[PDB]
Amino acid sequence: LVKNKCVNFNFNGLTGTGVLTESNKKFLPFQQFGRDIADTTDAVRDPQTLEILDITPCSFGGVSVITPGTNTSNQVAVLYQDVNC
Amino acid sequence: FNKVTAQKFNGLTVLPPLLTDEMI
Amino acid sequence: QKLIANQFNSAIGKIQDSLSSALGKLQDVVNQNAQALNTLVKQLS
Amino acid sequence: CALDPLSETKCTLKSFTVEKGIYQTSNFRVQPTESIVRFPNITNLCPFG
Amino acid sequence: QCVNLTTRTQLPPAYTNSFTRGVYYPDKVFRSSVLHSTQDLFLPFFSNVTWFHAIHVTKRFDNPVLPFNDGVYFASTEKSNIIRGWIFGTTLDSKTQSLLIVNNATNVVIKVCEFQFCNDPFLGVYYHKNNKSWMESEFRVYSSANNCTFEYVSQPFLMDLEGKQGNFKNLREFVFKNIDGYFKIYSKHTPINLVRDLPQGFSALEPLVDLPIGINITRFQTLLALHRSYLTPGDSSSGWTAGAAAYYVGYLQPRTFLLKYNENGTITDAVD
Ligand SMILES: *[C@@H]1O[C@H](CO)[C@@H](O)[C@H](O)[C@H]1NC(C)=O
Ligand SMILES: *[C@@H]1O[C@H](CO)[C@@H](O)[C@H](O)[C@H]1NC(C)=O
Ligand SMILES: *[C@@H]1O[C@H](CO)[C@@H](O)[C@H](O)[C@H]1NC(C)=O
Ligand SMILES: *[C@@H]1O[C@H](CO)[C@@H](O)[C@H](O)[C@H]1NC(C)=O
Repeated sequence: LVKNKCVNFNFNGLTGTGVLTESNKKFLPFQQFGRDIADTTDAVRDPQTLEILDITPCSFGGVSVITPGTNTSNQVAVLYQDVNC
Repeated sequence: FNKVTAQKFNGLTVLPPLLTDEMI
Repeated sequence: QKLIANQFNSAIGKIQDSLSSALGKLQDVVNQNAQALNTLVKQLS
Repeated sequence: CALDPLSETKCTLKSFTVEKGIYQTSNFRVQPTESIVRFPNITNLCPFG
Repeated sequence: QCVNLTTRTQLPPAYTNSFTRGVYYPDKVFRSSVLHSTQDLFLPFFSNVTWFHAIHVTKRFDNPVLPFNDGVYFASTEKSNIIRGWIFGTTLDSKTQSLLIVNNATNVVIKVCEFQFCNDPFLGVYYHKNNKSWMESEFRVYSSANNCTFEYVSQPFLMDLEGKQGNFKNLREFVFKNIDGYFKIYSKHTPINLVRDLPQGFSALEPLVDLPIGINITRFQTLLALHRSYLTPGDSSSGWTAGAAAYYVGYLQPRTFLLKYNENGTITDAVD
């Protein structure tokens, strides 16, 4: 069992790629998955020891290049949109 | 600000504007 | 001058008491974007 | 277009000169290198000893 | 084995009204702070529902063979645990895969087989003279069984065998559905102090276990238990007692319902 990395799991109902953060809400002992307001399955109960974990994707947005302009410089910079460093 | 009031899970990311609420 | 200065302070207090009791032009631009983002996730279903 | 971000800016814009401003070249997707499949907790073997 | 009854004066069933009843969990996922609607078999509010009595004080014993539709609603304000189990089937002549889910005093059994269901199966409780306790001795549910495949035992549940004539103290709701051959059981216990005209309270129903048999059910019938004290001679012809019970039989209709989910994740309101 590994946590806090962008991993891939198959918990009997889906194959999603993301992280597994420790949640603070306990589920009822009859459910297995969990949706949200945006209609996305982002909470799957672990059947090992009944540990509720949240799902957050690891790919958010894209990259960006900053160019100062012609006849000014030669180097650039890499900018991430919604990717934490 | 308190009178007037995830979606990014399906690739629908929200980009921040150039000027935040403090500069406005 | 004391009459218009008292009427100006009474006009500010009437706007502050009316706004504390929602707006329409600042809510339809958010509700239309919230329903459009909730429609795109429903298109995947 | 896959060596330098400065060269990635010119071919994606289809212009040999770049002015000042922001641009978008490609996306950044994190590929998972491991995969786990755990349906049960512990496979309870029936008594067969 | 079973015996036949004797004709007597009965009471006709009445028609009452429901008040926000028949709401269960439509899925096995978690929802919080979201107003989502689904298309499942629920009970329409303020609808005409049937009412059957089981109180002795006379001699009311009405257990007909009602047709099983797509989803039923069985609510019982149980006090002394009079209703034991339920049976299912199509013809009840040892021809199809009949169901037998009886809540006994030792353990709950789920045995889908080809039992010989009689015209009226019922459990008898005999009162001993030297022992001041109500014990079940007349186990008359079926005659015999030849061969079947599925057999499952549920969790043990303790029940009270003593029957009284006081007011009810608990309320039990049961929902039996059949989709794609799968059987669903929604049970939830809720205490209440009322004899009739159910309140407008809200209470969700949680499932226990799914039973994947894969058969068709078109008829159903409930089982009632009687008591044999020293006041009655002990014959099941004209002298008996049954305590006091009241069960409601409702049919679930395919209507969409809007549910409310709080931060805890339980159902709070239902909107048709
Ligand atoms: C050098 O930079 C100036 C900007 O001041 C620009 O106008 C000029 O075109 C540049 N020279 C070349 C050869 O691009
Ligand atoms: C980004 O990740 C680092 C290390 O993993 C962490 O310390 C930091 O809090 C993260 N940033 C945010 C905004 O959570
Ligand atoms: C799986 O087994 C572990 C230890 O044997 C137990 O703690 C856990 O509750 C089990 N999960 C189930 C039965 O879903
Ligand atoms: C229900 O939510 C409230 C509000 O946060 C919380 O205090 C309470 O502990 C929750 N109940 C359960 C059973 O989690």
